[PDB]
Amino acid sequence: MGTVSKALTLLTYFNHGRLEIGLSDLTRLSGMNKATVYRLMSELQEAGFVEQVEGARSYRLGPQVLRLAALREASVPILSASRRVLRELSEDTGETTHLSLLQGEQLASLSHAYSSRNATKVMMEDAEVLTFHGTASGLAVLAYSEPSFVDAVLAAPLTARTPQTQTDPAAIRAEIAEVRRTGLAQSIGGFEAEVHSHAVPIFGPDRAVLGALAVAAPTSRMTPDQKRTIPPALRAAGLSLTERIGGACPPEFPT
Amino acid sequence: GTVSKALTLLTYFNHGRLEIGLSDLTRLSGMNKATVYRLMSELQEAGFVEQVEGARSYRLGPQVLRLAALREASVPILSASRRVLRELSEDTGETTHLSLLQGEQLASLSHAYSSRNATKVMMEDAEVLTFHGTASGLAVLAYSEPSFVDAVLAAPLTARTPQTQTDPAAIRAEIAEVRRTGLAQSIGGFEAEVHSHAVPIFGPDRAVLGALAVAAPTSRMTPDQKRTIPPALRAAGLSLTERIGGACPPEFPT
Repeated sequence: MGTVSKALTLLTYFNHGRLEIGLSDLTRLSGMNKATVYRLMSELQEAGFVEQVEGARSYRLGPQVLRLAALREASVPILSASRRVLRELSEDTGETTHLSLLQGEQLASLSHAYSSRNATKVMMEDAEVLTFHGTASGLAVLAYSEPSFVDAVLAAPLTARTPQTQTDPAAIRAEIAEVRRTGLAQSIGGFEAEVHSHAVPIFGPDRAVLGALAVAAPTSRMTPDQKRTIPPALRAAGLSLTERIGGACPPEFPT
Repeated sequence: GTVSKALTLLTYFNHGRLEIGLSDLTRLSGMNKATVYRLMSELQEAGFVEQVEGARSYRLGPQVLRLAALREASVPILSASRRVLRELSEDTGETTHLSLLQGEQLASLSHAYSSRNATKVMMEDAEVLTFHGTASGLAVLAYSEPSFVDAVLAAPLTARTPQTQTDPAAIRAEIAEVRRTGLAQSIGGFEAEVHSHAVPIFGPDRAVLGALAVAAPTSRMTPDQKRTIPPALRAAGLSLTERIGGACPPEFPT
């Protein structure tokens, strides 16, 4: 509760829905005196963290965070941040976990972890391309993608990798709506037969969907206890990863 | 101030120093170990710094990423540069980069590579450019306040390469030529055998906020490239300035 902590708390009130805040609104949101808020915001301004907007005593974020964000990206890339998340989730669920990222117009699994617990596991290879309609990861990404991107993906004929793969675009749109609503996607043998997957979307600093964090398990191990333990563990790990990359969830995502 | 002191500690991080120990940070800042430790723990609690996985060293925290995204939602300069950089690199066949004023320093924060040649000028984002040794630096000084130019030129100028111009009178002469033509050129002042062209980028208040540049090897600076790079770069620079709601001052030729 020191002066450095107080100043940095003021920055937390800025979000994509509130990019400019006036001195009076900052005073009301923070609970601090106007003079305290003014003094602290002046100190943040001299450091280039905040700046006064031309019209009235309003503040917006400053340009000196840009250099620091570039160094943070260099220090911890998304796949480096995923290593601990994937390791911990694999240990908690006893199943294979993987992070897939949007690489242009496709979704590619780029990092994974195996659990120590079971000898029979869902095996992966990095740079494996996942379908948008046949994987939980793909459905999680599609559900938070632009309507035009979803339209493009569903206009193109949908390949049936397995006899269980969803080929009906109306059925995929129905599933998308359920994932949008609950913030979690499930898929049983749409990419690989006898694999039950759970996935949550990963959002970047700009609130756009980056990819998905998933738990791949054999159908034979999808017990009532696992069906109820995997979703809270995966949701928590997804939010933890989003935090390690400075991501922000869109309003349409339930928390 | 304690806020300003804490944020000065973050300035010691650069692409060559992404991890710093408490002792090295004490050495670099000039503050007592206990002061550095208290300030860094306050930054750590806020997510601005964090302890490096295995080591007992410090690195930058994820909070700066969240704040840069909000800054970019307010002033979409690096997001707008992506398309401009890509197109200019394709047109010139050379590496293009946008550098922005980060307080008192000029940092390269976005770049693009051309697919044309296998050999190119390679970069890293957050690289600090000299005001006297780069075309980008000269473009920014030429449209900076006389007091800022005076400060930069009063401090002795380091020679990064044997070609770096270290005479302040010669730099002032070059600044005047950039102010007159709206474009800066520098041959091997930052990196040997690199010929770069740069134009200033302006904000809504008509103050320079950085520079857009084309970095090429000297061996590829042909008469045709010497003719083609300046019109293409000037156009790309104007395009970027207007996208961020910027305006050129009267002293800038169009």
